[PDB]
Amino acid sequence: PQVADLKAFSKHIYNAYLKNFNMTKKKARSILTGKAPFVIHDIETLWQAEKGLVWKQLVNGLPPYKEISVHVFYRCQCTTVETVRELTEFAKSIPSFSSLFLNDQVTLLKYGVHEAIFAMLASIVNKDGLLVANGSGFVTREFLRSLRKPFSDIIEPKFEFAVKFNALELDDSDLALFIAAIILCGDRPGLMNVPRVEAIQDTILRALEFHLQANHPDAQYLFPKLLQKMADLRQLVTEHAQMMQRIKKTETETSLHPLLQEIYKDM
Ligand SMILES: O=C(O)CCCCCOc1ccccc1CN(C(=O)c1ccc(-c2ccccc2)cc1)C1CC1
Ligand SMILES: CCCCCCCO[C@@H]1O[C@H](CO)[C@@H](O)[C@H](O)[C@H]1O
Ligand SMILES: CCCCCCCO[C@@H]1O[C@H](CO)[C@@H](O)[C@H](O)[C@H]1O
Repeated sequence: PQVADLKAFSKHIYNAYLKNFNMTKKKARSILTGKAPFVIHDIETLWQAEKGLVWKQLVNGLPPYKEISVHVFYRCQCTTVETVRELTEFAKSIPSFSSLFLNDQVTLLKYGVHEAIFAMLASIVNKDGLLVANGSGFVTREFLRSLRKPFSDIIEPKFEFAVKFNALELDDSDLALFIAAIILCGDRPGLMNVPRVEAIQDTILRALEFHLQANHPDAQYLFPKLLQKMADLRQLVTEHAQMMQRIKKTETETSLHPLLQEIYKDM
């Protein structure tokens, strides 16, 4: 009965995921393996791509131009905000989330979206770079390394996490549950109805446990491995937030999007 009810639960969350995210891991890995994106690996190809690739965010809508490293940061920032939007619609497509009072919904999103973003980011990452512009471009890890501090520093740790997370070989059906577990997290500060969020979280984690038994029958220790990845993401986001505070302090000409400011306001 428990195993049965949780199967239906997991399907409803997978459907919310397919409905709301712009790219699946299945799509992204098929592009990344060739089963072609324009490669951005230096200033000239960055320029050609801004001339020749279709970006969700028209380049004129980015903040005013400053320099190459900041331009790259602005595109990272636009994508981050776009993914907050998708995560919000994903969360709202989950009935037990939509039943929480709107203020707790905000609290969960505030402290959860970056963790979820960096987990999902892995889907479009390999050891050599990552997909951009809805898969029509590929930016190399080496080029991102070449940007000036503090912008190269805030990027490289995400690759390190991603290459390790991708070795677990989750598919989209696993990720939908994993992400749901990250957002529906009863530990976040200032939650109003904690026992309710704890109850939902535990349901998701039991559903995820059974899902991996069925979907990855020969993978050992995969559930506890993923719990530890949830702990790892928390530390990745702590470090991210600290790097953002230094960018705010030392790079005063760099615009920071007000929604992300609201997230960092008191972490
Ligand atoms: O959190 C904030 O306050 C926003 C600030 C985040 C800053 C750190 O963003 C990073 C870091 C590591 C890996 C990926 C991202 C950003 N990102 C992206 O999808 C992304 C988008 C565009 C590019 C790009 C690079 C060169 C040329 C053209 C485009 C690269 C990456 C994932 C959403 C998270
Ligand atoms: C059900 C809709 C009506 C909700 C009204 C309650 C709003 O409370 C506010 O929730 C915010 C988190 O979202 C906190 O940042 C604020 O400190 C808090 O004051
Ligand atoms: C769009 C979903 C993600 C939203 C993330 C941003 C949340 O910001 C918070 O909004 C609250 C009022 O709602 C304020 O009380 C807090 O001061 C502020 O930190």
